Amino acid sequence: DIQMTQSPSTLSASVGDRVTITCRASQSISRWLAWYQQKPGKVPKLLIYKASSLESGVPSRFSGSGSGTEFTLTISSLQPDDFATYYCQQYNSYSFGPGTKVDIKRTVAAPSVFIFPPSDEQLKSGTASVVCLLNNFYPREAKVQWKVDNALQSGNSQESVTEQDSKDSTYSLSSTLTLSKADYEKVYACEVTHQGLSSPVTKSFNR
Amino acid sequence: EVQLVESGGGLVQPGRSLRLSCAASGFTFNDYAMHWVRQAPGKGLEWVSGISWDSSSIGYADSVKGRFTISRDNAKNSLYLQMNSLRAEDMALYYCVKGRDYYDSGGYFTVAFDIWGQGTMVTVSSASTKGPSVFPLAPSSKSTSGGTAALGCLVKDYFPEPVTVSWNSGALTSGVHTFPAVLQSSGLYSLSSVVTVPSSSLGTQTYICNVNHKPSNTKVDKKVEP
Repeated sequence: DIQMTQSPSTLSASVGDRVTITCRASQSISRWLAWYQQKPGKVPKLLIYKASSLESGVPSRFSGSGSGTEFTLTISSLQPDDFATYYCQQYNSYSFGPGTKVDIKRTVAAPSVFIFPPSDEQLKSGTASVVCLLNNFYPREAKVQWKVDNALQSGNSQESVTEQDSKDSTYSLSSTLTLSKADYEKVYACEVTHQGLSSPVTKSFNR
Repeated sequence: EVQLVESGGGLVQPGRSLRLSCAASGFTFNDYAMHWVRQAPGKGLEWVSGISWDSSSIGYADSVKGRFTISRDNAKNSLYLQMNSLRAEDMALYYCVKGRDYYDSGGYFTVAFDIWGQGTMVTVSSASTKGPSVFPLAPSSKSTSGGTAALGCLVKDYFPEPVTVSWNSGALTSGVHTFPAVLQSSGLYSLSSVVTVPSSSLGTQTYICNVNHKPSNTKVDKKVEP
């Protein structure tokens, strides 16, 4: 079969930068290449067909080139809403490349840290969930530890992160500490580290 | 308007079968090759199968050959995928996709793969369908910063995906972060959806989360308060 490859596999870049994404075919496919944009949670959208024809109503900052074996997609001036995974596809036997995930670079922004204890309603059925929320930070890298009556936790917390916000290019993050009602009758603290905080920060509550 | 409406996705035991369907409208269905494409959680797009306008040629990816059967009914403007002997690798979102026009060989006035269906989820598992529990994330001194408070809903212990969440029936979009679901060791999914709003609005506004888990026929509204 025809194998499609892409490089780099991820890249971060500032608003206004020129970005160049490369796609490669294992053998010659002439100009039979398409490029797709996929935003998380949405269906893929055709941007370029026949290597360089812009699909209708796609902004003019997108362009494609190449014929044969090596191909590029160029975003001439990157915008906050261009955050996505970009896939090439050979247009003869329909096979896709593995995608390039584009992230928007912006100024460092420390998270706002909020904490929520279990609801009364939940407690009633013998399980307790403590949720810590890091809101509207950049970059994506962060550290959240759980302490209970000062005792540091392990294995009993899961994290989730949103996609980049399409206006302000920030991330948010939930960490959820799971414990039984039993164990929870025993000061609960979420401790956060991040490039935007001069030193770590701790949100906590009692009981 | 040109559309592809999918159905038939759901939960099925490993080794068992499901039929996907896709109803076309707004274009001359008879004139177009048609395709299926899938995407496994957090992974890339994979072409699955295609079929010519008159069904005289059919193609499959190597990973599905012998287990999947594509077909169409032009009189009903419908495209189907019969999936048998389902396994882990087939767990994915499945897209109905519009191909090349029979008349436009060179695509001088037509472009292939321009119109996609919304997607339909296939889950391959012996585990049970289970509705979520919906718990409030109440705004407090410890979820406030200057002129903003954060509140939300915890949507816990459902299978399979998906679940949807809105706030005040779509009338509140700004400041909403609905987190991607994570799989808990127990084998059930859970997520939170939060929203930040003016702290002074806590007195004037009502904040309700609308949770819908179609696989289990569960709709829940939870009002959340200080």
